[PDB]
Amino acid sequence: MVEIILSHLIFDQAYFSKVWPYMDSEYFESGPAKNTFKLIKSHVNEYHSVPSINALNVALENSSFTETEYSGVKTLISKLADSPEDHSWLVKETEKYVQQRAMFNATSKIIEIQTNAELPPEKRNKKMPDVGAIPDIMRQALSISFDSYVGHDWMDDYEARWLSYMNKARKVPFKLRILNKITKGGAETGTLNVLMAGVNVGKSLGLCSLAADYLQLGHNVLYISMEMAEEVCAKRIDANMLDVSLDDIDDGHISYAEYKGKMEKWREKSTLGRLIVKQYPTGGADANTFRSLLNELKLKKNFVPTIIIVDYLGICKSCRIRVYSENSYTTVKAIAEELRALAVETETVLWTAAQVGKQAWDSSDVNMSDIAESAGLPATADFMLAVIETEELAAAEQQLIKQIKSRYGDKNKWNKFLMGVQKGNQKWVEIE
Amino acid sequence: MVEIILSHLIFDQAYFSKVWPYMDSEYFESGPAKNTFKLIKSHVNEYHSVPSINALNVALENSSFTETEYSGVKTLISKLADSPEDHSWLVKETEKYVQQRAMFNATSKIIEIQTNAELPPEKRNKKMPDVGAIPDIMRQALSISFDSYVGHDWMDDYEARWLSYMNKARKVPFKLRILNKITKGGAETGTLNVLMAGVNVGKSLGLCSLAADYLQLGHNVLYISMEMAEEVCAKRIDANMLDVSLDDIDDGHISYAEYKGKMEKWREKSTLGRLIVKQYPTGGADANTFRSLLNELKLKKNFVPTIIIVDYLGICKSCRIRVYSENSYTTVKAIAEELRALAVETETVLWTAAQVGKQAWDSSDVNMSDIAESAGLPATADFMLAVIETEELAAAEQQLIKQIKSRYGDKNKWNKFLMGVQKGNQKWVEIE
Amino acid sequence: MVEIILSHLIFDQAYFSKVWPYMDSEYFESGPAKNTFKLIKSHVNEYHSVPSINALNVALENSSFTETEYSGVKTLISKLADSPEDHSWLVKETEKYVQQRAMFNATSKIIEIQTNAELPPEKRNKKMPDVGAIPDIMRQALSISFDSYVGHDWMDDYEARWLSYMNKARKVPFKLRILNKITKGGAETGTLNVLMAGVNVGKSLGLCSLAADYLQLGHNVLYISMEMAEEVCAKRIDANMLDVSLDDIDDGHISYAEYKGKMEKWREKSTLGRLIVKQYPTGGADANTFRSLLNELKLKKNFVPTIIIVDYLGICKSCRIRVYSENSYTTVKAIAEELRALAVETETVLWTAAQVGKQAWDSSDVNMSDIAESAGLPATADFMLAVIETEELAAAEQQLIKQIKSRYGDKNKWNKFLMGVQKGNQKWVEIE
Amino acid sequence: SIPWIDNEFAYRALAHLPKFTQVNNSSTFKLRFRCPVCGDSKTDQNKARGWYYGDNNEGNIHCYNCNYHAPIGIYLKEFEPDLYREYIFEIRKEKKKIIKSLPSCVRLDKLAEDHPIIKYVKARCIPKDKWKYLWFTTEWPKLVNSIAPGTYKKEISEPRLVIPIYNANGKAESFQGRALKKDAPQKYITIEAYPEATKIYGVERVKDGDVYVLEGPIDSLFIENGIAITGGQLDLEVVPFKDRRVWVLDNEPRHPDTIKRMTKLVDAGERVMFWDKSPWKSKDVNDMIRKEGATPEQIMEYMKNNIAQGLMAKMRLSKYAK
DNA sequence: TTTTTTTTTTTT
DNA sequence: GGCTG
Ligand SMILES: Nc1ncnc2c1ncn2[C@@H]1O[C@H](COP(=O)(O)OP(=O)(O)OP(O)(O)=S)[C@@H](O)[C@H]1O
Ligand SMILES: Nc1ncnc2c1ncn2[C@@H]1O[C@H](COP(=O)(O)OP(=O)(O)OP(O)(O)=S)[C@@H](O)[C@H]1O
Ligand SMILES: [Mg+2]
Ligand SMILES: [Mg+2]
Ligand SMILES: [Zn+2]
Repeated sequence: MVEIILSHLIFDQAYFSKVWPYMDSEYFESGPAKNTFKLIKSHVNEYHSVPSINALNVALENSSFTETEYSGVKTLISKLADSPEDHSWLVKETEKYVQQRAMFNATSKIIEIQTNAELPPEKRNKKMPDVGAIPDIMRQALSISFDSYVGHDWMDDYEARWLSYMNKARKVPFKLRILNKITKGGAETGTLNVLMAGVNVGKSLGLCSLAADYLQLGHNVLYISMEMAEEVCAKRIDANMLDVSLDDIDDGHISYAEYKGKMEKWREKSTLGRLIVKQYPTGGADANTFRSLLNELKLKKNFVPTIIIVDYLGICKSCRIRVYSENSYTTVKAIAEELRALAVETETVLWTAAQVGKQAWDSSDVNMSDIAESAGLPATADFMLAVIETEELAAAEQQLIKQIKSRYGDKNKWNKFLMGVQKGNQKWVEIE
Repeated sequence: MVEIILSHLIFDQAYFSKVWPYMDSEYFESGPAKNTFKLIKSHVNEYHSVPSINALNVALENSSFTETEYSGVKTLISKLADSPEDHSWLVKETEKYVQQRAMFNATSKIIEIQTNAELPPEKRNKKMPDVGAIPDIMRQALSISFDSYVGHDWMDDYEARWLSYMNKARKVPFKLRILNKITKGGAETGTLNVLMAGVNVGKSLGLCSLAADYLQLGHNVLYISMEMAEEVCAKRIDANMLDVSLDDIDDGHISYAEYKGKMEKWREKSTLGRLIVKQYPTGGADANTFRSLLNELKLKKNFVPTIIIVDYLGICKSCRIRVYSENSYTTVKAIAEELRALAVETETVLWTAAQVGKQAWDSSDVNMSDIAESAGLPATADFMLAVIETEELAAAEQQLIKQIKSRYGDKNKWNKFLMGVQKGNQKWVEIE
Repeated sequence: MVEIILSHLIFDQAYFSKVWPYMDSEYFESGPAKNTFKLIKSHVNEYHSVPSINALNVALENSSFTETEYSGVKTLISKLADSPEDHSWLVKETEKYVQQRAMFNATSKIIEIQTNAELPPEKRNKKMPDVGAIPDIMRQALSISFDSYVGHDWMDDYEARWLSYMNKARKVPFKLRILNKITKGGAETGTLNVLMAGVNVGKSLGLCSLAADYLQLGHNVLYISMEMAEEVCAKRIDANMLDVSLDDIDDGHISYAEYKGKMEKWREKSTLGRLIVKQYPTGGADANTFRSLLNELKLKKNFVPTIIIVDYLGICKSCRIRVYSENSYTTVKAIAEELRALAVETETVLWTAAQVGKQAWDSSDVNMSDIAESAGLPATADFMLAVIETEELAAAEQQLIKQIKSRYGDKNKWNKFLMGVQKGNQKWVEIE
Repeated sequence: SIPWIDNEFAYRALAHLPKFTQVNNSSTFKLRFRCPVCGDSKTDQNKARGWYYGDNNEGNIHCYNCNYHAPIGIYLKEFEPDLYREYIFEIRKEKKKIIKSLPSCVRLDKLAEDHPIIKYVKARCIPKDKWKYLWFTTEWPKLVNSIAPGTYKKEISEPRLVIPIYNANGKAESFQGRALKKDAPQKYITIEAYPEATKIYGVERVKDGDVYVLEGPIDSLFIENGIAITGGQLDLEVVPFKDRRVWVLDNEPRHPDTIKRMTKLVDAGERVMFWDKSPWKSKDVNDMIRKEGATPEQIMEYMKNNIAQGLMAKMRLSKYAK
């Protein structure tokens, strides 16, 4: 590994600028490698630039080495590699090499300290550190890392953090003006967002509308369905995207020509993403099967999603609980925690839906207290939008969206808003 | 000097009473000496007295040993003989020998640790300490002297206790005088302090405000967030310390010039600590994870916190429990016990958050019987606080704190004090 | 160890008195040992006294054997020396030797019986027992020991039981007249006593008051704390003993002159014991840890406790059940049984505390069914008191200690009795 | 399992391995070879710690260097799957000389009393008459090559004590040489005239009564009816007097192999000797004689009152264990 | 991964 | 020159 390290010190710039401050003579060897590194360090000190092979050989010629040292250094210099290895592997491997050598040196030093300690006090070296310095020395061996990034350091990462607030690095817009207004620019990555459906409110209509909106904005969407097949969910997606009514597809009003024309028109647009629909049996998909699905999609389909939409939280299974119940609070709390952990670890926006409490069903207003999942969903959910469908709203083709929990912004800023639900095309349109 | 040690263990009451409680089988060798000490230790355990030569070579050595071990033990026992030596030189030489053997064992153990950790996973010999805890082993080996320090005698140790009283070397004062007049000087080092607020009532505004106050007081603060990213928590801290509304940092009413100016104005102050924010997925961090994080911070960033703020106690996991339990009482109690053990081990004030019961939602008063996750959590906490701002305090930007459990003083003295919340700046101000 | 047995039969006296009745010629050997024991037994039968070495030589001379063995016997009686070994070890080793030889003889006898049974009845031996006698004689070899007492006999041992009534030898007074009245002499040794109360009610306060009262009655009290630090418990004890409020210590209203003066005034008392306060991590100590602590306390100092105050048993761990293998009931029952076993082994009064259920935290009356964790803890306890505090009681600095369980007296004579509680001084006073 | 096909497949697969040896006695199929898993000892290139046992119910391989033990099938599948598949398919497919001359040998009884080896045997305290069964050589390699050429590369002059092993007919069909020096390649180098030569010493000298089986022939010298199974594998069938023979092993109670052998003997219901009451505590008889001063008649007296068999032997063994 | 006892706890 | 489970 030392040959590679020296070669990419000589014949690279980013690697040099990254690993030079953490490079010491004692890390290499007691033979040709140490002499070569001493030549490199001397040249960089006298001339603040990376030496070339000819300059290195000139320095070796004008240097004080014996015959064996001269031969070793000459052979090593003639054995340098200009191969362009990948940067990440090179940095990680040289970090591991440096750490191993530092640990070996520290262990040898503490062994020598102990050996010197067990010697006649009249007869010992004064320069050798005392035994009490042993725990600190090993610490200096363990404090060797090319790059230190343990968490977010306030007052040490304020310039990077400001670039996050200006660039809105975490926000993902909604394509609906009202939803962008109440989220201060959309939902955030690594979040769990749920919709609470009361009486006459399907849970998959809103999820399909969000999936279509994200698809039109260029995002990779992974729709995991539980109670429905892949074809049915993709048919809801087609209804929303192709403007064809859902019943028109089953009846046969729309022909193959119009369908293919609309699909190719969408394919021509470069602002379109990819939608992958995966079906799982009811209760047969915990938030560990989703990790395997993501791994398979990344490896085989190269599909790395930014939006993950689960059809229904209640139908899912808690991996931690193992035992499954049709409508149990402990499972819903665990499922929410597991899904939010998946969202955080995958840096994706995760969407799901739940049913509101029966009292919430009868009452147009839904309270966090009036929720089927109490203290379990309004504790692990960054955003919880509530959807109300009464008779008067249904007659006007509308649904009252109420904001029950908003980690993003103030919940009471714009709490109630009317949404233009179309149940045929499975779409949400704004209301002026 | 194994032979002298064994001989004066057998044939000296004063030497025995002085050196036996500090004797261990891992000090002599891997041969006859270890077996002889095993026989002596078994006899002392069984009969609470020093064995004689007859007991050693008949009642004990006539048991089970190979031929070589039997011959070695017989030779060593026959070689034991009382020798006249001063009982100040014997104790000192035995102490030096014990210290040397402890250092040798520690060096061998850390060598084995490094060798094991160098190996790839699936063969890494679990339960063996990581490379991070090398210096603590050496430090423990250093302090292996023969001093009797078992507990705190009441009459023999009143000087150190009075020094602790006058120095007050347990209190960490708040920046709020109201929280200092009820805690009699702030929270104590090895303690677990809890906030109970509900859903979207506080419970992280309070934790962020406490972190900001501790930062302004020069303390190193470690904010481990399970429900929010590092950037959002740091944004709340920025809103608290820069006197800028949380919405202003999102819409864009604050320029980069004044942001950088305020940050540099805070930097130049010597009375400012370091705040490090680290995020973990919801339900994927235990006390062992926190210990690993602390070791990593100490080694790499040279960061030893005095305040540890866990954003939520109930969405962590138990290190001791291996199989997830649907019973929230045992899991939350175990998590709280592990967190308090970590706090008392690191001597760090540990603040966390707890969720109140749905009955307490929109309730003008919250009792200790409103704790949601577990009734064992209030038993392990050193100081709990309840936030009960229902409807009218919100209109007046107020929050009422009840002081449900107070181990620093009488909770019936100043039960309510009506804290001045500010949600835009995410801070608490007094009503002085 | 036949040489030791014979030597201590000839020379030692108390060993002879204890071991001679359980001695038979079949237990030793078929060679020189058997002949020597036969000579000793013949001499002790002729003259009812232990013979001497010269007497043994005379007996060998007058009563002769065949020279082949006679030389071995005369060289066998050349090594019997005084060798003042300890009595307990000698008795135990002799008992083990005779038990082993009895087992060997019984096995040989049953083998001989089986061999004889196989032989035809024509030539079979008549002295050998039948096969049906094989089990019972084996039992005769199983129940061989030096314990002259197998149990307690009501009529045979009426004496040595009246002695336990004149001198209590179990009662430890309480220093409080009400507790002595309801206990009829105080708590007994080898017992488990429990104070049960809600969270933040006075349990550690009561335990510290009891520890202070015991300390004033010349008792060795060991306070083992699983939650509070040693300094906090010592501060409670100082507040109880030095008549200084807790607020005074944390407000600096007491000088070092007063503190040292009061401490030395207590030291000058000849009626003062020792109070060692030991801290363990929550859930990180068991009964065996307590036994190791007691052993190291006895070794490293002249400290053998008579009172052991465990702060809370619920936050300990069982030394038999693996961690979190069983539910709360089984684990807490096992912990209580282990603590009571430790108490009966060490002959000490073991006080502890337990939590009540969530339903009893705001109740004016506490029943035995309100015990948290196991219901086997009341079964295992010997004396249980319930500490009840309400608003009216707190307004008068009083509590409602109620007898839940009493093996020392009738719980109905004085079931509920008010007790003044000075929380500032952490002291229990009795209303008079 | 199928031992023969596994042995054949192991032979085919390991024919090319380093140090490969066909260590196959009259009743066992063992293959010695250098362990390809670890290369055997790095220091010693002539070590062949890879051993395949076909005598076992399933032919199993084991290395004494890397301590790798497995069935033949596991190794075959993990190293040679090509022949492993064929083998796993085949699984269901099947579904005398007598020594007459003593060159460079002088019998001890006729040897000079001043010979140093005579002094050594006096230190060994051997009965004088027994010397008529032992010879001394100065050219043990030379003598062996004279009788069996090619045994020794060089006929170095080595003095040894040669015990010829006479059959029941009294014919020396083998000989054991004891090196006089404390240092030797082997304490007892035994060479037979033919492979089927008797492994039991003193058979021609067996008399009436119980027969005592000992370890060393020199030990058997002190004992009437003392026979010595001259090394080899302990087999009851090859041992005569199956009715009346007496087993006498060494006095090494803590030694595990000795107690293993004694357990094996007693489980066969044999009649064994016990030292649990012996006045002497040396390892063997000769050591008791030379050190404790044990005299043969005392030894016979003790042994005639210490022979146990069946359950008696088993219980007396339990105590003698440790 | 189910099954059954008992307990303790909590949520509705 | 044998020795494994
Ligand atoms: N960006 C924001 N702008 C203004 N107010 C906010 C913002 N984020 C949160 N809040 C307010 O802060 C409170 C929310 O409490 P937090 O400190 O976020 O913790 P929490 O939400 O109570 O914890 P949970 O488990 O998510 S309910 C509410 O009063 C919100 O109105
Ligand atoms: N450090 C302290 N300073 C002042 N008052 C205290 C202190 N500790 C306890 N008290 C008072 O004494 C009461 C009982 O405290 P303890 O007896 O220690 O409680 P406990 O029974 O151990 O239960 P916890 O630990 O509080 S759940 C408290 O409610 C306070 O009124
Ligand atoms: Mg929060
Ligand atoms: Mg307490
Ligand atoms: Zn190998």
